[PDB]
Amino acid sequence: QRKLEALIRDPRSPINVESLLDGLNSLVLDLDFPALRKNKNIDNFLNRYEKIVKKIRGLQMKAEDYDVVKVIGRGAFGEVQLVRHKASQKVYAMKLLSKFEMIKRSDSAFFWEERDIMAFANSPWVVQLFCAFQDDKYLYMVMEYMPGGDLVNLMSNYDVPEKWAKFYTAEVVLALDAIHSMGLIHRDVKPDNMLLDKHGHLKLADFGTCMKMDETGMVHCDTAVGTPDYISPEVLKSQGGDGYYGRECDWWSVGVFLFEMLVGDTPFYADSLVGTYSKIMDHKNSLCFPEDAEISKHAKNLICAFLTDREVRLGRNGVEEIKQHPFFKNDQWNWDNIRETAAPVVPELSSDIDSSNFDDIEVETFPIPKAFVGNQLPFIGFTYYR
Amino acid sequence: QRKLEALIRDPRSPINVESLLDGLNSLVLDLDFPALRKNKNIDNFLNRYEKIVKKIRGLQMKAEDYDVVKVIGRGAFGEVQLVRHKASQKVYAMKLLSKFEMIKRSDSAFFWEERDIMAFANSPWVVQLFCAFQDDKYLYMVMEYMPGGDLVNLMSNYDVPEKWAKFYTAEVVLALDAIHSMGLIHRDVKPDNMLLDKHGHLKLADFGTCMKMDETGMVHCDTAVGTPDYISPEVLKSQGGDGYYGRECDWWSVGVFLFEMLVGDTPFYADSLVGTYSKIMDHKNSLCFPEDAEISKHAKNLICAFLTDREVRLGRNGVEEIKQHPFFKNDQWNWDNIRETAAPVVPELSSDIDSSNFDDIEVETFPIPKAFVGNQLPFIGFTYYR
Ligand SMILES: O=S(=O)(c1cccc2cnccc12)N1CCCNCC1
Ligand SMILES: O=S(=O)(c1cccc2cnccc12)N1CCCNCC1
Repeated sequence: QRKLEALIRDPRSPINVESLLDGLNSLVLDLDFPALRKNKNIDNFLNRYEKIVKKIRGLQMKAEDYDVVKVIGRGAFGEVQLVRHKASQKVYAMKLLSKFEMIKRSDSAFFWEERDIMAFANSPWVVQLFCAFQDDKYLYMVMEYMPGGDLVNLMSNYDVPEKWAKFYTAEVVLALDAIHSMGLIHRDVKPDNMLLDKHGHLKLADFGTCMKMDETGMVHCDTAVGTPDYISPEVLKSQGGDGYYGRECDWWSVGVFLFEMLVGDTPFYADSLVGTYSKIMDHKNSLCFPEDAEISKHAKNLICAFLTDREVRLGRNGVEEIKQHPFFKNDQWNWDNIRETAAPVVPELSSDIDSSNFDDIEVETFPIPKAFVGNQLPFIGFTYYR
Repeated sequence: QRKLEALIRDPRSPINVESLLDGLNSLVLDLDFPALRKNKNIDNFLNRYEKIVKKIRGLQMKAEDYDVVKVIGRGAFGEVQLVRHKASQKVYAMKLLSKFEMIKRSDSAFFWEERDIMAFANSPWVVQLFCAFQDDKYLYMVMEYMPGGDLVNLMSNYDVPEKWAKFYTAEVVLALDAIHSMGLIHRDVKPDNMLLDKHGHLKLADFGTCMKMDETGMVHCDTAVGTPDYISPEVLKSQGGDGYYGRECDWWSVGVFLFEMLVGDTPFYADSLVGTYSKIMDHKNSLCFPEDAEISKHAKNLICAFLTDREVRLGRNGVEEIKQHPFFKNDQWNWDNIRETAAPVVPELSSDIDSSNFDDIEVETFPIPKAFVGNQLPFIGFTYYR
């Protein structure tokens, strides 16, 4: 009875205050229906607690507490809106996940890892989660807004010189090392998940496919994840059964990224997705550099050292061998201070809602239930306030 | 988000810590079944929380934490056991209420009033609740043990002189005034619910039929409650529809009690229950004193002043007129200090488990559910620790 004063207040615990309230609020939501109320055990309880619960729901953060300035990202289960909290006047990126889409698709437990990393990472390399809440229809994540836009946008607006490519690649290696040292492998390293902040420095903004490492730093997984252009050969092959791999899969993606940034195209580009999988499986033959592409000796060397089978890939003896590669040799920054040195592309913003670095972008209730189905159960424990 | 640090810690609130845990524990219990787990919303949630919940259940007070010395009372839904807490070695009376009997009988919300009064009354006239807990099968209430036994037992072991009858009646009036001043009318005032403690002083030990008063001190009720011998005429008639009455119904029972204690029989005794109801409805004619019964002028006067229709009953202008009745005139105590004066019958106990003042006294699982039925829902919020 001693430890509970601890557990309840510990933000990491699954049974803290906010989670206990989520439960009691999800229970009332999932039981208050016409048919269900014919049962009396249910109708009684809904009597005692329904009033007090509706009052508590009044003190809960709400979507209405925010103005939707505009949509800046689109997800598989919702969008990411640029918003301004009405009372504070502060701006944030707010991601929405539809409870109905996740339930219908039977994919209602993929967000825990992301929620945890963005909330507790406490790292300059990870987009920060200020608070997470929910209503009967959606899940909400209020995060720090990254006005710099992603790297897919930076790569299409500038012809990137090696000086920049070193900078970004170095920050990507540091961001992933931070994630690995938290016990996770990313598995979806790509330009779309890399955002630039107000100063032009990098942060990872998506962790939907992260996974907790072993006691050896490895994971057992039989599902190929990540965008086709960036899936490493070991992750691709794990789709055929008994995949066992470590963080080296993120290092492969860095190679694809560096290639794409300096060559202008992804190394295993193909007109079909299956075409790309095939190139990847046959990387020994399929990788090749364009004749007119002008790339330094070291740059081409680093790309080839990442783009090989795991057993001989750069980083197989630790991140230290990646950091000492000659391609990173320079006079502006070192591995300890890169984030406090001038970024290559400093954003030029005209206001707290300037979303010029983001391309523009262009409603299904649950069927009232017969008997209890528990559709709010998977989201008990999502709520979070710093 | 400010008030919650309050609510959660306020023992009176329905959504405090212990209640939030009851919910999350009742939910897991009511969802963890073979058939129910075929649904995935349920199976997922039962995965995330089932482990942590079973650990928390380990830190919960348990029936095994107590030795059952013997059964001292029997209830409609369970028994009252004399027990010793194993670790502390302290003795208590522990009442058990079967969840299955309450559910089957559809009477799973009658205990709230009692739980509240015994837990928060903080009065020398009310048996005290130290803690309430529960397991999947029972509800438990750990109360202070009253070794003196009840007044049904005292009346059958002694021929009670008026000196004593004043003492007990005065303590009964004070105990009920305490209950009324809490905003409740008792409605089951009888010798069985009156217990004597270690010193021989009185306390009320049952509040199963209490009801919150109006803003006028009255209640609207259409159900006759209480044991037949003690039901007042207004409570009996309310069974026929539109009952509206106040605390005067408790004063009537005091009259029945005083009569029984001095005459040796209840005033409206009959061989059948229906016989007794009839006498009560016809109290103007049915009340009469035995020829050989020797009762003082004042004693007989008080009995008759209580045993009349409400409109002319003693106490209709407040408890003050009851306390100043001449029958209570005496040299041992006054209304302010009666509880700290020598009791008439001081218990002679040989140990902390002496239950000689209590007569001796001489298993049905719920059918595994098909779909959710929620049988643990009515008891969410029962848990309580001082
Ligand atoms: O650019 S996002 O809208 C975005 C995500 C998270 C935090 C953000 C903060 N600021 C702007 C955009 C943000 N985004 C989601 C959809 C595609 N995947 C990765 C990035
Ligand atoms: O005597 S009890 O067992 C009892 C109740 C509550 C607290 C007690 C404390 N000590 C002894 C007996 C007690 N009891 C229950 C059954 C019949 N109704 C009223 C009294």
